[PDB]
Amino acid sequence: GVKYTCGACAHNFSLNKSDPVRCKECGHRVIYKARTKRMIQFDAR
Amino acid sequence: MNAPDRFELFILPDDVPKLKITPDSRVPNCIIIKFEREDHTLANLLREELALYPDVTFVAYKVEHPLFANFVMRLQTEEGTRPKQALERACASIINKLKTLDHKFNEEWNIKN
Amino acid sequence: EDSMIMNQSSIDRGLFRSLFFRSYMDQEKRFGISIVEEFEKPTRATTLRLKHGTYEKLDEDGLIAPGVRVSGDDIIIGKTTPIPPYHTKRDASTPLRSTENGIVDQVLLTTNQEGLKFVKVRMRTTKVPQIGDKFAS
Amino acid sequence: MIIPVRCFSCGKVVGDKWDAYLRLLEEGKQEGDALDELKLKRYCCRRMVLTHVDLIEKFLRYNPLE
Amino acid sequence: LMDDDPVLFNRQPSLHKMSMMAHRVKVMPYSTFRLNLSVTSPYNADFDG
Amino acid sequence: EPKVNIINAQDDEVELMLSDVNLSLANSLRRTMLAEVPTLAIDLVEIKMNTSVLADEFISHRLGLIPLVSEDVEEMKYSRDCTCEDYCDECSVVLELSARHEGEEGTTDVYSSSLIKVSGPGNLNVGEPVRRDDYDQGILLCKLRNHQELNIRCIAKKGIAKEHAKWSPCSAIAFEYDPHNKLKHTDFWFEVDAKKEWPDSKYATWEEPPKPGEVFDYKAKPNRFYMTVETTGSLKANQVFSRGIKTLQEKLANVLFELENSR
RNA sequence: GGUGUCUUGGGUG
Ligand SMILES: [Mg+2]
Ligand SMILES: [Zn+2]
Ligand SMILES: [Zn+2]
Ligand SMILES: [Zn+2]
Repeated sequence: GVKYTCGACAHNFSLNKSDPVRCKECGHRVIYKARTKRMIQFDAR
Repeated sequence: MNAPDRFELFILPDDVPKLKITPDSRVPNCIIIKFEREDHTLANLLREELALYPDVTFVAYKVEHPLFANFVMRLQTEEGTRPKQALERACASIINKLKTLDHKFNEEWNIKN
Repeated sequence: EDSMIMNQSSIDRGLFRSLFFRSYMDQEKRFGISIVEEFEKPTRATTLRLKHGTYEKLDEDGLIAPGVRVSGDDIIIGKTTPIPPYHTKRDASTPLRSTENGIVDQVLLTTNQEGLKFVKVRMRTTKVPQIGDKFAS
Repeated sequence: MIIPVRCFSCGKVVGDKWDAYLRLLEEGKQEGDALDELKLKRYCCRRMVLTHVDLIEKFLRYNPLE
Repeated sequence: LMDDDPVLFNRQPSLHKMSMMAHRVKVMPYSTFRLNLSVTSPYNADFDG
Repeated sequence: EPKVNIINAQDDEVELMLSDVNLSLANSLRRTMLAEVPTLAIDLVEIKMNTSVLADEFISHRLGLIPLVSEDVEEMKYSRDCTCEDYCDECSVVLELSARHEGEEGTTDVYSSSLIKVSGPGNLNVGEPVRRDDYDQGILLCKLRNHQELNIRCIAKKGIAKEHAKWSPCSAIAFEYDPHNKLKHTDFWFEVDAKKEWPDSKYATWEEPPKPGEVFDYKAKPNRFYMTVETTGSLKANQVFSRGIKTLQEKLANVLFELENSR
């Protein structure tokens, strides 16, 4: 679905709204979403 | 959030003329010129060029507000001369002076090389 | 009278330029046994009293992703509150502040002391000096 | 944070001189002599390099989170 | 709001009747008000915040 | 009647004395070279992956401030005067930056030399970041640690320094006249004596100091101007001077055109 | 189409 990342072991994964909020590799408590896929433009000013 | 665009200083819109001439009726044979999208760079050059002609009696310019990119210029001439004609004469004279300056700079730079 | 002229070119080259970070927080409450709020993108059919901002930026989890430009009044955390005894939900969405622009930086997601879902969304922006900013020696 | 590309006041490029400045300070040259050798003559350009605090070294110490 | 509209302009505290005066509007960029500098005495105002 | 006397001439700077011209002309030339000579600079940045500690617009500001070779920029079109709905190959130059640190020790520095020109209106000699030498590393842009990555596609466009300082071909145009204050345009503040307390101009030996018996002259105007143009490598000093002159010529020609065609 | 209340502390004029 949507990509996440661990806060402790930097593991990338994806959860589907029914698992608890947790990391797979270590089991850490806080996770961060991944950067979007769209392309972002800046004015360089 | 209220900052205008930095290209409105120099890019002339299509509904805005570059130059607009109105006459000053108070004194004879005088005109008021508003230059849009210009600043002191052209104004001071033209003013000090026109100030050295014998037939130009009054010449001045001002930039009423620094946050708006225009200036207004008052130019008077003698009876026979028309201020417009003096303005083309001044423009042509400065063009010739800049061309001569460029030629001499290029020659000097080549010898210096 | 304590005004001061500043070089526009120096501003353009980065003089007195600063980053700004604002973080919004939100969580799900428990009003009973199985009555709780949920982070989810709220569909119009099942929800009522929806905010006037746009919801088209939320992922399937009711959260926006880092890297997305956000304007004022835009929703950055979608949340629904169930209606006590379809169309059985009220919204508890968190909009962006009506004044601030910016770009989402770091959307954190964890659980609180009691195991309910917890979200922090940090926005980022850059403020360039202009007329009316205050400086001192 | 990181050395500015231009001098704020006049716009000379000072961003390509930070490494040479550090190497000059390593070999014993005092700050005025190092700034002289890099041909920074206006005191605006000189204070660009003399007052820089390089904080990116401190920011880089926190582990990449991915 | 347009140029030359009369608007009441005011600084607190309003210690006397000349702390609230009527001005003609001129629309300008930026988010700061503009005052001619000779009227800063009746308002007791300056430009440091 | 105008005359030029070059005193020093290298690639980045030219020091010259200008004579038999009005002060308004010299100041207009200084202003034009500082503000109205077009160059090329990165005006649009596209971030693919930026996992560095620096923010996206921080890096974008730095990239916009990188000098680029602009020798042929006058044969290019302003991105507001092209029929293309989006910048086409002819009114923009596209650059790439890819950087990545592999390994678990050391720091990888991202320099302006790592920018790679991919497209652009060939075979025009625009776009390349300016290198001092063959071995120049360029400007410091960012620093990278383990697994940190930078993948950027920059767009470069034609502009002038009025719009933004990053389009300025010049850093500082030193400019002075009348080293001995013969015209009395200044009036020196002093404590004991104004001649001892004020340093001499670096062009004092180019003009005769006033004699004590001399009286003030009310016919003399400023006639000799000593100015030192410096560049950022984007343009050469002679190129900056000549294109400033040409830009002034074309502004005057625009005025002349409007006057004649308003009749 | 409808964006809640009160105190504590730190500042600006
Ligand atoms: Mg005050
Ligand atoms: Zn983990
Ligand atoms: Zn400088
Ligand atoms: Zn095009």
